Amino acid sequence: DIQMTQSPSSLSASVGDRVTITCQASQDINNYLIWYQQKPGQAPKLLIYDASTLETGVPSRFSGSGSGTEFTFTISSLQPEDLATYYCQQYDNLPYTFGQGTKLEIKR
Amino acid sequence: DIQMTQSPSSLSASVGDRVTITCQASQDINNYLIWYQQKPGQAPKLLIYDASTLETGVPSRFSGSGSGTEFTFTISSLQPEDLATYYCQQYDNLPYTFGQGTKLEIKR
Repeated sequence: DIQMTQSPSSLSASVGDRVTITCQASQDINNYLIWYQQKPGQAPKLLIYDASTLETGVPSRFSGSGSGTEFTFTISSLQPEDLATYYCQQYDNLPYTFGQGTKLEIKR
Repeated sequence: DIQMTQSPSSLSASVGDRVTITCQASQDINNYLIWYQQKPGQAPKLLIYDASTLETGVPSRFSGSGSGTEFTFTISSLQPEDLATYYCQQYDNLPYTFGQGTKLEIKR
């Protein structure tokens, strides 16, 4: 099965700060990677898919770029509403796993 | 977009009590449905995939059956650690949505 390794374990960014998260798949999934934002209390929201493309409604602050194994998630500008746990999931091969490794916090 | 509707909105069951959940897809997904359980503290864990196929390490107490639009998830015997938020997600057509329409509670 494909492992979703997300790094770093946790990084904190203040409102206005730039965030870069990296998710690595165990096996290359071509480009089929999805990014979600997990807020405690609600289900995770699909934020980015196809390792690059933003879903309709997703702010331009988020950007994803990657392919196969390396996936880079970047928040160009942290906003208070963007505070959550982040993860990546691959839909190329079953079973599907969500990245368990990245927590986003706000500095200050 | 395929909207995943899980029902009922919330139900409580006691350890040993049966739980019947149903997830309905907006549009057919053949059988490409996955069930996850989100236990407080951890990321969503895949419990059942391809609608009816049990993940390795999943007791037969949990069962899922259905196709396309109607998917049924039944817990034959509620367990203490298996108290969680249940949801369903489809990977047939983007965007992929989680059907977060069900919250599980334990009676007593």
